[PDB]
Amino acid sequence: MTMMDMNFKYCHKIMKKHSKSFSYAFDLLPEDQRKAVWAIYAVCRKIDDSIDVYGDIQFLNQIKEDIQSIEKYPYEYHHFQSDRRIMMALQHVAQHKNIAFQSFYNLIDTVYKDQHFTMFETDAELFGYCYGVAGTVGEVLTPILSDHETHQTYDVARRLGESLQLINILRDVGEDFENERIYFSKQRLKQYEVDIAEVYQNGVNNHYIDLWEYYAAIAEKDFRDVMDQIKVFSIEAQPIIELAARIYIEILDEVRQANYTLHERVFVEKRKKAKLFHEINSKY
Ligand SMILES: O[C@]1(c2ccc(-c3ccccc3)cc2)CN2CCC1CC2
Repeated sequence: MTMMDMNFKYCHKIMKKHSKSFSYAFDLLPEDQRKAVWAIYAVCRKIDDSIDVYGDIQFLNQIKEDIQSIEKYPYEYHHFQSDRRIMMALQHVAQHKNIAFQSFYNLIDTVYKDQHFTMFETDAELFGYCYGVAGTVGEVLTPILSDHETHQTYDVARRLGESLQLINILRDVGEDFENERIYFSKQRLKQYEVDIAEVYQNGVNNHYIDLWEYYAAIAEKDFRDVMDQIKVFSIEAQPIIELAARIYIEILDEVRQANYTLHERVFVEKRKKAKLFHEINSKY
């Protein structure tokens, strides 16, 4: 292994550790593309996990400064302040591909603001959060997953990212509540007569299920609109993106099967991921 191979292998480790779903699908990309995905994904994870290193913004600021150095001087040698392996890999990618730097900065800004989290008043605020933490990730991946990007390409990738974040929220209601976070909006909770603390204590009820299903219907519609526009992506990436999206959306059925439990994290087992691969592979 070369030094740079070592950097990418580490990025792969971070991706596979965090998400078996996205690693299962994106590891099927041609080598140069999967490596680029690993690096971008790893940067986004490090940003997501940054505050708890010390308990403050120090590491996040270092990551931002590193990315800024890459943007301004992609062909110069940098003494990176954050995680050198990840930044070396990102810089390698940036030397070869268009990186939407402002999308990283939007992600970083969203993570900083999350320090001062208060519940979202409206769904518009929740969806703004989904953009910041996940639509941004779609935007940064866009040039890796398409041959000739247009506004449409970014729009579809951004929509997919946001759909996936809403699925993540729908899987994690219980664990998020334990961590003093509720992502359903105050308006929708009031409309549906749902109190998450009360449901965590007492179990689901029809009010909670109707609320959960309200958001699930949004994620599902967005998913279908993405599939309908899958041809924005490169021929090689199309079945891979369909696989990633389908593996993730299968989580919704897993929640339903587990009676919407707030007390464990449901999952799509590897064998079911493979079943989805076969169903897609046969279609392509
Ligand atoms: O990191 C996320 C992600 C967001 C977006 C894409 C994407 C993949 C391909 C095309 C467009 C978007 C992948 C992963 C954001 N969030 C929910 C799911 C995972 C984990 C936390």
